Amino acid sequence: QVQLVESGGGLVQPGGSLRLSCAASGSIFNMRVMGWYRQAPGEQRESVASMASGDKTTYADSVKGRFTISRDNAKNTVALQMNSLKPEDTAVYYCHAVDLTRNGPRVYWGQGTQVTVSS
Amino acid sequence: EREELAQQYEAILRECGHGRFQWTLYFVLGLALMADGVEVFVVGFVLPSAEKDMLGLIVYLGMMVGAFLWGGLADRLGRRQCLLISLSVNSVFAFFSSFVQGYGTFLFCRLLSGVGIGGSIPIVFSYFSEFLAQEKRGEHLSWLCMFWMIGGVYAAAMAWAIIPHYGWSFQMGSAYQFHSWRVFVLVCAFPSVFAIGALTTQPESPRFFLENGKHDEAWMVLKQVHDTNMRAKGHPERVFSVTHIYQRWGVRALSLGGQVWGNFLSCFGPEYRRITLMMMGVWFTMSFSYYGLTVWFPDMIRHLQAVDYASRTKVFPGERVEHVTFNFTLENQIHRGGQYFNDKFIGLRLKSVSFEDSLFEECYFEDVTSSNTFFRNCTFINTVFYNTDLFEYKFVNSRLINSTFLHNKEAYMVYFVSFLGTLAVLPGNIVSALLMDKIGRLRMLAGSSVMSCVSCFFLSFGNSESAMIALLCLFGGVSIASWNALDVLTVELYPSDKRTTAFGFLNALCKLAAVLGISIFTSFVGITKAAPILFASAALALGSSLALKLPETRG
Ligand SMILES: *[C@@H]1O[C@H](CO)[C@@H](O[C@@H]2O[C@H](CO)[C@@H](O[C@@H]3O[C@H](CO)[C@@H](O)[C@H](O)[C@@H]3O)[C@H](O)[C@H]2NC(C)=O)[C@H](O)[C@H]1NC(C)=O
Ligand SMILES: CC(C)CCC[C@@H](C)[C@H]1CC[C@H]2[C@@H]3CC=C4C[C@@H](OC(=O)CCC(=O)O)CC[C@]4(C)[C@H]3CC[C@]12C
Ligand SMILES: COCc1nn2c(CN3C[C@@H](CCCC(F)(F)F)CC3=O)c(C(F)(F)F)nc2s1
Ligand SMILES: *[C@@H]1O[C@H](CO)[C@@H](O[C@@H]2O[C@H](CO)[C@@H](O)[C@H](O)[C@H]2NC(C)=O)[C@H](O)[C@H]1NC(C)=O
Ligand SMILES: *[C@@H]1O[C@H](CO)[C@@H](O[C@@H]2O[C@H](CO)[C@@H](O)[C@H](O)[C@H]2NC(C)=O)[C@H](O)[C@H]1NC(C)=O
Repeated sequence: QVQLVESGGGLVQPGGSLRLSCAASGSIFNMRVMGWYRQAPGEQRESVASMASGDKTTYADSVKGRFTISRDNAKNTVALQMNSLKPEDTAVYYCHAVDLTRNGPRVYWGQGTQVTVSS
Repeated sequence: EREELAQQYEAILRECGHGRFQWTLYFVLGLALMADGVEVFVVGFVLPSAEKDMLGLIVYLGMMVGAFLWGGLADRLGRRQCLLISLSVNSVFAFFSSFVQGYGTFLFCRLLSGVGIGGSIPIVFSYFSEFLAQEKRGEHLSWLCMFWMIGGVYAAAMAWAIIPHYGWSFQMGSAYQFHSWRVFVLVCAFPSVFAIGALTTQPESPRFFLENGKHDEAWMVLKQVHDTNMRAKGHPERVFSVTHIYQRWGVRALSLGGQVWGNFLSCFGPEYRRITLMMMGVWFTMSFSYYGLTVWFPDMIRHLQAVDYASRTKVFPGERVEHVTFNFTLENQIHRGGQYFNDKFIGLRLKSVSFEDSLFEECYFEDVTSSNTFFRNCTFINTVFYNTDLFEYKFVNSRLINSTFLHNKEAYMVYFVSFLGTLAVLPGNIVSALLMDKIGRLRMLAGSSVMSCVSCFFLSFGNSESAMIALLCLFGGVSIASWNALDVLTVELYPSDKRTTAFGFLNALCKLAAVLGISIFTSFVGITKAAPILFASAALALGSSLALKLPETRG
C-alpha cells in the first residue's frame, strides 16, 4: 500500500487557475506517478491527463487547452494545472497511481477533490 | 403536317459547313461531360470509400430524377437554359457539400448535385446533334464522349494525389481543409464552373427555336454559325442565303407539367413505342453490366490482396518470457501459445497481430498503437494497460480478471485502377470515331455488344492481379463503342420534339440500372467468380439480341 495524497478543490473563475497536486509516500519503486480523472454525478471517471512516466504525456482530446500536466519524480508528485475552466465543466478530480514493483502491477486511487467554477 | 422543316434545316446546315464553331461548342460541351464523369466517379468510388478505418447510392436516385426533370423541361424552355440550370445546381451544391460538417447533410447536398449533373448529358447530346450536319453525326458526336474519360482520369488522379487515404465517414470537424477531403470536392467541381463560364459564349440550338415558333432567332443563330465558319478561313467570306426558315404560377406550372407529360406519352404510341421499349432494354442491360463490373473489379482486386496477405501469415508457438519487453513492432499474424509472466511490453505498434491461448500475469502495457489486432482465449490476471488502443471492439471474448484500463486513445489503389481503366477506353473512342461513319451505327453496336459479352467470360480467367487490370481495360475499350453507337442512334431516331425527353427517360432508366447493378454485384463479390460472370453475360446477350431489332438510322 502506497499512501496517496489529494488536494486543490474549491471555486475558481474561468480565466483563473488551480494547482491540483498529487503526492504519494511509502513503497514507491519508480512508479507511474498519479495521473488525473474526472468523476461525474453518473457512475464513471473520465480520463484527463498523465505525465506519469518519462517526459512524455497523453492528454485527453476533451481537455485540449484546459488541463495541463507537469511531473517532478524527485518528489513523487504530479501537478495538474487547471485553466480554461468553462463554468459547466465541474467534477471531482482523482489521482490514479500505478505500482511497477517486483510483485507486478498494482493500482491506487485517492478519494478525489471537488472543483467548481466561480462567476 | 409534313416535316419539311427538318429537311430545310438540314439543307441550311449542310450549306453552312463544319467550321470553327463546331469545335468550339465541342470543347464547351465536353467540359460539361467532364463534370458528369467526375461526379459519377466521386459518387461510385470515392463516396463509398468513406468507411470506419452503402448509403451513397441515393445520389443515383437523385440523378435519375434530375435526368427526367431536365430532359422534360429542356424541350419546353430550351436546351442551353436547362444545361445552365443543371450545371449551376450541381456546382453550387458541390461547393456547399465541401463545407458541411457531417455525412448526412453531405449526402443530401451530393444528391441535389447529382440531380443537375444527371440532367447534363441528355441536354449536351441533343444540343450538339442539332448543329452537326447529317453527314457526320457519328464521327463528331463520338469524339464528344472523350471528355467523359478525361473527367474520369481527372477525378481519379486528383483523388490519388490529394486524398490517397480514406475513412472520413466519421472524420470531420468545424475547421476547413484539415482532412484533405474538403479540397477534393472543390477541385472535382471546377470543371462544372468552367462549363458554365464557357456555355455563355454559345447560341441556342436553332431547331428548338424553329419548333417553338421564333424562326427569326434560329435564322440568326444559323447566320452566326455561317459567319464564324467562313471567317475562320479568312479569305472566303461567303454570304448567307436569306430565307424564312395571386394564383398565377400554379396554373402555369401545371401547364408545363402537362406539356411534359404529353411529350412523354408521345414517346409511346402507334409510333415510337416499339423503338422506345427496345431502347429501354438495351440501355438498362448495358448500364447494368458496365457499372456492376466497374465496381466489382477494384473490389475483387482488394479481396485478392486480402487473400494474399492471409496466406502470407505465419506463427510460432510462444514460450514463457520474464519481462519480455519486446519493444520492437510486429507484423506476424498470430503468436499462439503464451504464458508471459511479468510482462513489460512498451511502445510496440502491432498491425495484423493476434494472441490465442495466451496467458498474462502481472503484465504491463505502456503504449500500443494496435490496429486490426484482437485477443482470443487470453487469460489476463492482474494486468494494467495504462495507455492502449484496446477496447471491447478490439478485444474478443476471453477470461479477464483484475484488468484495468487507466487511459485510452482515439484509397491509394482503387483510384489507380480506375485511372488505368478510364485511360484504357481512349483507344476505343479513337477507333469508334473514325469508323462509325464508315462501318455503321447499328452493326458497330451489335459487334461491340457481342465483344463485351465474350470479354465477360474472360473476366474470370485472369485470377491473377495483373490479368484483372488487363481485363478491365479490355472490357472498357470494348463497350465504349457500343455506348457511342447507341448515343448516335438515340439522337438520330427521335425528332427534336421528343429527343431530349426520351433520352432523359432512358438516362433515368440507366441510372436505376446502375443502382441495381452496383447492389447486386457487390452483394456477391468473390462468390465463385461466376455470378458477375453469368449475370453480366446474360444481360449483354439480351443487349446484343435487342440491338439487331432497331430501326435504321433514318427512323
Ligand atoms: C483481484 O485480486 C484481489 C486480491 O487478490 C481480490 O480481492 C479479494 O476478493 C475476494 C472475492 O473474490 C474477497 O475475499 C475476501 O477475503 C477475506 C480476507 O479476510 C476472506 O475472509 C474472504 O475470503 C473474503 O471473501 C475480497 O474482496 C478480496 N480478498 C483479499 C484477501 O484481498 C479481487 O477479488 C480480485 N478481483 C476480482 C474481480 O475478483
Ligand atoms: C481500340 C479497340 C481495342 C476498341 C475495341 C472496341 C470494339 C468493341 C470494336 C473495335 C472494332 C469493332 C468492329 C469493327 C468492324 C466490324 C465489322 C462490321 O461489319 C462490317 O462488315 C463492316 C464493313 C464496313 O461497313 O466497313 C460489324 C461491326 C464490327 C464487328 C465492329 C464491332 C465493334 C468492334 C469490335
Ligand atoms: C445514362 O445513359 C445514357 C447515356 N449515357 N452516356 C454516356 C455517359 N456514360 C459513359 C459510360 C461509359 C463509357 C465508356 C465505357 F463504356 F467503356 F465505360 C458511363 C456513363 O454514364 C456516354 C458516353 F460517355 F460514352 F459518351 N454515352 C451515353 S448514352
Ligand atoms: C529495445 O531493445 C533493445 C535491445 O534490447 C535495446 O537496445 C539495447 O540497448 C542497450 C543499453 O544501452 C545495449 O547494451 C544493447 O546493445 C542494445 N541491444 C540492441 C539489440 O540494440 C533498446 O534500448 C530498447 N529500446 C527501447 C525504446 O526500450
Ligand atoms: C482456451 O484456452 C484454454 C487454455 O489456455 C483451454 O483450456 C485448456 O485445455 C487443454 C486441453 O488439452 C487443457 O490441457 C488445459 O489444462 C486447459 N487449460 C485451462 C486453463 O483451462 C480452452 O480449451 C480454450 N478454449 C477455447 C474455446 O479455445
